Amino acid sequence: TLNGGITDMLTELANFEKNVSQAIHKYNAYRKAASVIAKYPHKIKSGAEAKKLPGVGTKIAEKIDEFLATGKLRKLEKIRQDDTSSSINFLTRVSGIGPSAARKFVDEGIKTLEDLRKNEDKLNHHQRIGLKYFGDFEKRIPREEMLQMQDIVLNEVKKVDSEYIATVCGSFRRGAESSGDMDVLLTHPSFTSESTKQPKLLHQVVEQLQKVHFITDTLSKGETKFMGVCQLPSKNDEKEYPHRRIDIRLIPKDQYYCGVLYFTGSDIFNKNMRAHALEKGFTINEYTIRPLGVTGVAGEPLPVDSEKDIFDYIQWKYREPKDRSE
DNA sequence: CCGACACCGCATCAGC
DNA sequence: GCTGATGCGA
DNA sequence: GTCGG
Ligand SMILES: O=c1ccn([C@H]2C[C@H](O)[C@@H](COP(=O)(O)NP(=O)(O)OP(=O)(O)O)O2)c(=O)[nH]1
Ligand SMILES: [Cl-]
Ligand SMILES: [Cl-]
Ligand SMILES: [Cl-]
Ligand SMILES: [Cl-]
Ligand SMILES: [Mg+2]
Ligand SMILES: [Mg+2]
Ligand code: NA
Ligand code: NA
Repeated sequence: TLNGGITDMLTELANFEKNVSQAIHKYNAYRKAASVIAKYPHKIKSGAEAKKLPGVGTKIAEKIDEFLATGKLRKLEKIRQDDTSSSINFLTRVSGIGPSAARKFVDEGIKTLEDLRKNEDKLNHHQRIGLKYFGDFEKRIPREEMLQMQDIVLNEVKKVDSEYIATVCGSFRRGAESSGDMDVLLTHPSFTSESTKQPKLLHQVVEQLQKVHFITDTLSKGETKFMGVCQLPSKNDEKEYPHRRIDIRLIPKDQYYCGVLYFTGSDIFNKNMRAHALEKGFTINEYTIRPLGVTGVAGEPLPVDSEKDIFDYIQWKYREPKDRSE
């Protein structure tokens, strides 16, 4: 973090545009800049120097000069002191409360953790659980704990059906020393792009994980995506571990590589790679990579037998997971 | 200039 | 009930 | 907010 000060500033700006301005493109613009700057191997000495990087334009360049000179940004100095913006940014930290619900609550006089707690009847299910674990979800997960969680999930999944294959993706697969949550990609031979010869595939696993008291709550649950909460079991007299967010995605067995590519991320890396694909005339999603006919319509799925294959199509040299943390 | 900006699952809603 | 639009995941 | 054509 040679340019931590600058990347943080950009991220704060990004969050403001997203949560308060509800301006998604400005949000992604700031995030892109923060990203490219974060991997820049030098201690930025000026905005001009930064403007050389792709994604950093005139505005961010001037902002970087202000920052380098004063150590702060007036624009943010202001935003920080605006109560409505401050309340809004805060409420969006609760899982399930977005920019819209956040602004709505602020309109109704609900702007503090305290307020949220005394108005649970005004929250939907997800938001209710997000509030419950507000503190816990703010904590990072040491890789060591991810390893223990991985063991349980794979072993429990195995027990349900030896034919299940559970892979931990997200930041964990990228080699991070800490993770915001645990993301699990799941496959089973009975569920392919061709057919679903067995129902309740995801349910059965969620079921088992709940039985062994690993999954404590559910934020949302469908046929192929589970979003919930889990906790590692603690020892006698040992204090309890924090509750953790867990995402489970059931993907067609024959679309594993596109699935693992997607779920490994990062989200910004996928955004960059998917944009490059488009420039190259392809479209990539968690299921497949399809060509783009002049008419704009996507074509039939191209054959894929490795993450690398996807990279080859868009003429990108393969990049290891550990190098996709953009 | 100015249009494009990655992609999609599940919860919840309004209109029918 | 359905379907389409929106919010949120993120 | 930034970019390519
Ligand atoms: O906007 C998104 C969000 C997620 N994803 C993919 C990539 C990401 O790495 C993966 C898992 O989502 P998380 O939100 O769990 N992020 P990640 O695991 O990378 O980091 P963290 O440690 O915060 O969980 O899903 C996208 O493609 N787009
Ligand atoms: Cl925008
Ligand atoms: Cl600042
Ligand atoms: Cl695939
Ligand atoms: Cl597809
Ligand atoms: Mg994650
Ligand atoms: Mg996740
Ligand atoms: Na630039
Ligand atoms: Na939130």
